[PDB]
Amino acid sequence: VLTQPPSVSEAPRQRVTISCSGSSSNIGNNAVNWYQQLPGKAPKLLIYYDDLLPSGVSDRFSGSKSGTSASLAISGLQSEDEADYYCAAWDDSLNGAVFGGGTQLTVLGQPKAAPSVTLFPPSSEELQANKATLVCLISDFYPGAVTVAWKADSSPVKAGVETTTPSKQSNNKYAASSYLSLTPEQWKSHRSYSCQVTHEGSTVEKTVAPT
Amino acid sequence: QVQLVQSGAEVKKPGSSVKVSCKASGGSSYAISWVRQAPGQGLEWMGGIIPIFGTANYAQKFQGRVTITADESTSTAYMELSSLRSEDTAVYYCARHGNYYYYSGMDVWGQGTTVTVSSASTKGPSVFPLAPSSKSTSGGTAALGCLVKDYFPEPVTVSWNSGALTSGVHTFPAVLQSSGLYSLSSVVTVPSSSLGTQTYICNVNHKPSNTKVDKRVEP
Repeated sequence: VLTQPPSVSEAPRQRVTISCSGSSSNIGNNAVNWYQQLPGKAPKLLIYYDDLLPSGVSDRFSGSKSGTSASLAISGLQSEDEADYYCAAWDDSLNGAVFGGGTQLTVLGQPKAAPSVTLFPPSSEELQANKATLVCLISDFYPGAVTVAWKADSSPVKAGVETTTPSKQSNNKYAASSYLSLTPEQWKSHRSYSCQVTHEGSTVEKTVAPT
Repeated sequence: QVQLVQSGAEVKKPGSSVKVSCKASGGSSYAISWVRQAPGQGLEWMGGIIPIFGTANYAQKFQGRVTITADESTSTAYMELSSLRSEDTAVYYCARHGNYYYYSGMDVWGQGTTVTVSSASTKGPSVFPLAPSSKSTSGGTAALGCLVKDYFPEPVTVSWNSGALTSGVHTFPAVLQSSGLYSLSSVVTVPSSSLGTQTYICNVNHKPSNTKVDKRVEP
């Protein structure tokens, strides 16, 4: 019901504004609450009744409300602040609580990093079990978005592909995996298969071939 | 001071029902809400209960399949969701408001309860070696791994040489196949010179099926 920017970029110790746009029946006549969510943990109250600060929340956070929209402000932006941010308010027409879709605060900026790609062919153990899986492992890339395409020969294939979403690593770069499922006979019938990983308009391709 | 502790993760078949508990560890004029979060998604309000008014409120999306109750003897709130569908896969949170209104901020949060809805059945993984060769070797270091295939449900954990080998290890998050089963891989980069002198085994633990596999990974 409520709309926020899906993502927000700024540099350290700068100031960021996250907008929350609603309608008369929610933000217009009801208090706005802000929640911060760190990766893998529960939301935490950041701002309540438009602009009040919970105990233990830094002064760098502030909220304001005008009409049917509200805004969260963070100044002195720090690395700790990278998190999801949700606005929320009661809605008298839905008779319930509504959240915004959330805003990812990418605090700038890590060096760009090209993906490292390792492609494994099917194991003999698996072929002997009458299956074949190509495994393409993609690590250490930033920012966290890649696309993966597979080629049987120099011909595209899209049947049998399963690719994960990217996920953040220990070192703050990202990883993904993609799998190509084949029959032991598709594997032997072609002379090679390729995993091609595109990251920020540039592509790295690895190739494997039956023994 | 007050903590809210929720019951543990659940795995459910479509059409069944789940009941999640939320016990107030101490600290009651407060409204309680239930809020869920589908994987990689945002927050969604399911409803709430206000125990000292004995009144509940359900979002109308869920009305007819949700029940929220509170048991004063144990100050435990409960959320029961029936006719589950795969889109009800989410983390479910309990949270206490700052007063007796749902308008107030939610200042105390449980730890969340993962609920997974799927038609798949518990199955241990098939583990295959990803052997090192010249094609996974660069600059005198070799990449070798384990493929952990077709298991359900999460989680699987992977170690190498029973924990003695940690650096160079990258265990990737699982892919969810259209079959409903998961697969993941784990890889380790090691000196190529060590292949003749050190043995490499991945230790896969799949506790939901009471299964552990130690797979030797050889050239």
